[PDB]
Amino acid sequence: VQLVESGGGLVQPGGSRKLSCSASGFAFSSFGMHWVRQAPEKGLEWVAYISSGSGTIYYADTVKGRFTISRDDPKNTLFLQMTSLRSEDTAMYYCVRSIYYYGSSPFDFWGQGTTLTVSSSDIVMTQATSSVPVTPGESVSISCRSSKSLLHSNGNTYLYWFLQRPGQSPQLLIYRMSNLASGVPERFSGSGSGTAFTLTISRLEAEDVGVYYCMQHLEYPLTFGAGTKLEL
Amino acid sequence: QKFTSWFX
Amino acid sequence: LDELRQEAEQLKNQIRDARKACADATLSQITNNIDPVGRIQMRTRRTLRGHLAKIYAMHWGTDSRLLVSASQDGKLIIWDSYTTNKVHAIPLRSSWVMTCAYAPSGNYVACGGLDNICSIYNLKTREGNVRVSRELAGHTGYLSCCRFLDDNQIVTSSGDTTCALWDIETGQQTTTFTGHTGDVMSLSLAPDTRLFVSGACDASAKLWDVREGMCRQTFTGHESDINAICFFPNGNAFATGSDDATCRLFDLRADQELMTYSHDNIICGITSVSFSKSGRLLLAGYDDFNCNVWDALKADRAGVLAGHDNRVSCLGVTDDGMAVATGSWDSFLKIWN
Amino acid sequence: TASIAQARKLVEQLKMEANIDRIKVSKAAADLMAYCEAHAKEDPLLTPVPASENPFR
Amino acid sequence: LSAEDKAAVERSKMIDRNLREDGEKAAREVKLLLLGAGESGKSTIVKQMKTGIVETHFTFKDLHFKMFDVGAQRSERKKWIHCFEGVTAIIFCVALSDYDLVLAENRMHESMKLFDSICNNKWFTDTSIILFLNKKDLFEEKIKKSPLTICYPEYAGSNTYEEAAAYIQCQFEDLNKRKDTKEIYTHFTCSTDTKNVQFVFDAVTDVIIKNNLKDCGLF
Amino acid sequence: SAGYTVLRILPLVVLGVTFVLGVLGNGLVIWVAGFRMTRTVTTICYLNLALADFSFTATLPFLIVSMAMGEKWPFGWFLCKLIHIVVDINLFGSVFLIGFIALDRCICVLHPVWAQNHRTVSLAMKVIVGPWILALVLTLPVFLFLTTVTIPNGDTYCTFNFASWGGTPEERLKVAITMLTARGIIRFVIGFSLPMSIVAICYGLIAAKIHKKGMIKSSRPLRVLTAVVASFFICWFPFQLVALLGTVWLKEMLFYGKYKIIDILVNPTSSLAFFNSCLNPMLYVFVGQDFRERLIHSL
Ligand SMILES: CCCCCCCCCCCCCCCC(=O)O
Ligand SMILES: CCCCCCCCCCCCCCCC(=O)O
Repeated sequence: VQLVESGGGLVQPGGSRKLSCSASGFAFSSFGMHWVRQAPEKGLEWVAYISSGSGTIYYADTVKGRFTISRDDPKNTLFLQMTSLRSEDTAMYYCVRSIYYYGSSPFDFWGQGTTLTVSSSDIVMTQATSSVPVTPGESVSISCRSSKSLLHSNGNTYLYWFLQRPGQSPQLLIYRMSNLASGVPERFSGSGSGTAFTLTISRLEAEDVGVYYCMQHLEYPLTFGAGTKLEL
Repeated sequence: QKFTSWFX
Repeated sequence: LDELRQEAEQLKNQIRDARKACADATLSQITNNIDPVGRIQMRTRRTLRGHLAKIYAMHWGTDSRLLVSASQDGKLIIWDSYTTNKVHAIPLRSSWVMTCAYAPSGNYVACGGLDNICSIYNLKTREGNVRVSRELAGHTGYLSCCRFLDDNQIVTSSGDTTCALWDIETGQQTTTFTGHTGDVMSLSLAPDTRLFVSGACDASAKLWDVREGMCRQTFTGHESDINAICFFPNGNAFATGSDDATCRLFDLRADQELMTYSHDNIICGITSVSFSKSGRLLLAGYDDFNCNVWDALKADRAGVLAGHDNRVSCLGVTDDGMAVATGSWDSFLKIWN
Repeated sequence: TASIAQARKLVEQLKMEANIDRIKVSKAAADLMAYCEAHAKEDPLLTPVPASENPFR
Repeated sequence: LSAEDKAAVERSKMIDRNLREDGEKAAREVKLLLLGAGESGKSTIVKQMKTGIVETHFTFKDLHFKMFDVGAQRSERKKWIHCFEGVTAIIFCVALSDYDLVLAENRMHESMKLFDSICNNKWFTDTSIILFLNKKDLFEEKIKKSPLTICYPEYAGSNTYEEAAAYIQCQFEDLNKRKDTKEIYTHFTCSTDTKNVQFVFDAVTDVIIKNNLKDCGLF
Repeated sequence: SAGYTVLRILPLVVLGVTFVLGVLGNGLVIWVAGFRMTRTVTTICYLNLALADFSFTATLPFLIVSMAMGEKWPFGWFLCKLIHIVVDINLFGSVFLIGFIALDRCICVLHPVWAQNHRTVSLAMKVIVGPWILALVLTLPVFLFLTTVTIPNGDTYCTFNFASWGGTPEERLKVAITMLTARGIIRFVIGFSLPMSIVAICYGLIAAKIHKKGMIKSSRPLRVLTAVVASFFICWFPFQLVALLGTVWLKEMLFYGKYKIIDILVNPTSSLAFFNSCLNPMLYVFVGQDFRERLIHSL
């Protein structure tokens, strides 16, 4: 399973570009795909989403009309046609896969990203503490708060945790507020009530440092937190 | 000018 | 010479005299004072459509929400029973399936049939597709039932008159059970996963030990081929189902038949047998297109499920006892509550 | 002789079929009557469940 | 209702499109059940059409065929013969040279015991039977040195090839107790014939027309 | 006028019989061949023929009181337009789908391999709208021109008007003879002559094949074959002849009368043409044994 993107560079404003995301090592036709950008020294925010078989296509309100998502399932490539690039479009664009069934783990694999330079209501997730001083060995707890209750009527609480190591792509830690992803240790634990949540790490290591990102999946647009950085 | 409309 | 043959007959006379020595009072005599169950009226809550041929087996999950189903179209569909959603659709290398199993952890599904191979599938791959984990080859007869012990141990029944416990990682059968005379048709694991029963076409169900590989007990009450078998939730009893139009409950400790569930209006074979969570209601599928529920302590018909247009081939109650799934040859898989 | 192999392992099987311990059926019937009485409240099919606790509405 | 739930319905609505698409590809394939008592010429027929069930796929005049050989696994037939209820036709092969051979306990008599168990079966009340009477090139060995009275003591007839082979064909067709619902198609085979796949094509085309006419009420 | 009392009320007794047999005969087909039987190409064609006859039969109470009052329409402008849209579509949908059931049955028998390979349930629903689009195209005369008119006595009748299209009142009648001859030609050529040439050819090519191949072992093939082609003839040919003779002589009746028999027979022959709608379940759907087995286990 790997996603390597291409198409970044230095674009003059008002121009156009086509980012491509080439998928390898997994069933690309069964996975719905997202594009998540990351502005320089800022948090993540969602751009677009295309489903399996291109039946449901959603966009962010910032990029609606200008940006166009598409996929080619026989070629295992994912496209994001960008038109009329503004000065706020400079970001690292990530390619995220997500499958949707009962018990699935969406947002599980993120691509490495391409840097785009342009040469110039909604559920607000307020991840309050931006920086936490910690040393390895003891527990830490990252809090997240939402403007709306994410506990749906089916019993699911749609909170997704992400960890971005310095110089690396984000990886999924906890999906739907209490289920740890495949590959993460048992140190991470999640609890919440619907509007206020927490991510607890049992014993902190030098591997666990980075910026921890909160995310909701109750309704589109999927909004992220500002980020909680762990320093040592 | 009277044509009783025929069904068809 | 032939004195070994006649010794086997008085050995059967010693067993029959030992069964009659414990037979003091019937189960119908004890339960005259207990209250009769009212007429159980389960309605159809969900009809699961999408199969295009005869459904031959289903198995519930331990989460009591996900169920797999096997049909002759070559498809193994995993259903979300709460929302009628199809989670997976697994194409099979041979469409002649006769059994299917869901792993207790939820990671695996099995299937088998006229290809004589039990194929274990992996649902939790890092890729999004369901892959074939193993193919248990050596069983030389049509594979009638399969049941998961653990993620690495699965027991199977086949029409080569044998049962076999397999190690999945090595792909080799570690224990073969060769007591039966006819084609073994059904399995039922005990709740403590140490024993299992197996009914065959010689009208005999045998209680097996998984660790030792020895036949512990043998029950000889029926008149024809036992198609269905199911353990009581206690683990000390099991009910059978045959073409005698007769279900009957056996006991592993009294080592004999306790009660016979038969009606004179029924002249059709039993295809599937399942128990409730308490063991009070014994549910039995029939060739009369219905599923009759049986009050398992009083031998009276507590009700009937009549929403199928063909033979009710498979039947399963959830672990929390909420639902009863009924699959049949009319390509439908009905959820009852 | 292939017949004496089928005979001797069937006789050896019927010995362990005979030497098992057996309890009375009146104790075996009363234990199934005791299990059904204890877990009767936890049975959602023996009594109809309210629609709020039913996932299959 | 939820974003994830909506994408789960969209996954399920993409699955039943694939189940409906794969169900159309299976309905174009004519299913055939290939039977026969022992090695009565099953291996010669599958070469002419060119450890459990063995399926053979072949095409002839834009018609896809699926032929299942279930003689490779021996068990009670009563428990898996209902798996083949919707088959288009049954191909039953009988070696004509098996009238003199006796098995360990007559070998043509066991073919007649296998035939009436299949022709008069409750799962095959309407299924046509293409009866291949194989090995007619053992004319040169068997019927001259040994008459047909070995297996049919009721028969005197004639010791010619044509009237003895017509007697064996009639003795297999008299076992058909359902003369109004099913039809027995009989062809003779010498294991050097190229026209065996044509006789299966003419038989199924009659069955496809008859099955289409029963759906429209004309039969 | 001694025998004309029968010729007046005999349409009323036939339109009442096909009403009480239509909504029960076709509604039984929509019940079990739509919801209790699996979907086949044969069952889809029987379902769309049932909706073509059931939705027409629901408009028979409005027509049986308009025929009893002597073409006096007591209902409104909206029920004047909608019912005659629903009558024309579903009468054309009844005839065009009878010809589609016949082409299906002929491709299935005359070319058996193409049906197994290409005839499927997904292709069936896409070609079944062909008879329905051809109905909506041919019913555009009614949408545009069927408007309630009031004669001075105060009676309201549902006829056509073309003075809004011609402008001048003498040459508005030039348009009136124009499309009424265009209506009478498409009623006979497309509405009768084309599906009769489909029914007689395809059900004759079927009997040419099954007699050559020796598939007759009972009289049930040739009697259901001759029931379909005769019920499509003796119901529709009394109506489509007096409507063609009407179109041939339109000028003579409107401008100068002189042809009474054509008018007196339209109510009698149209009632026989509407009696085909209650016969289509009994001739196409009730004949098959698979349908009768599903009806007795559903009641
Ligand atoms: C204005 C045209 C009127 C006549 C319409 C005739 C319609 C065609 C009838 C024959 C259809 C089937 C032809 C043979 C098909 C085959 O067997 O390959
Ligand atoms: C000519 C006007 C009426 C036309 C009616 C429809 C004609 C259909 C023509 C094709 C019918 C046969 C289709 C299969 C042909 C083949 O593959 O042999």
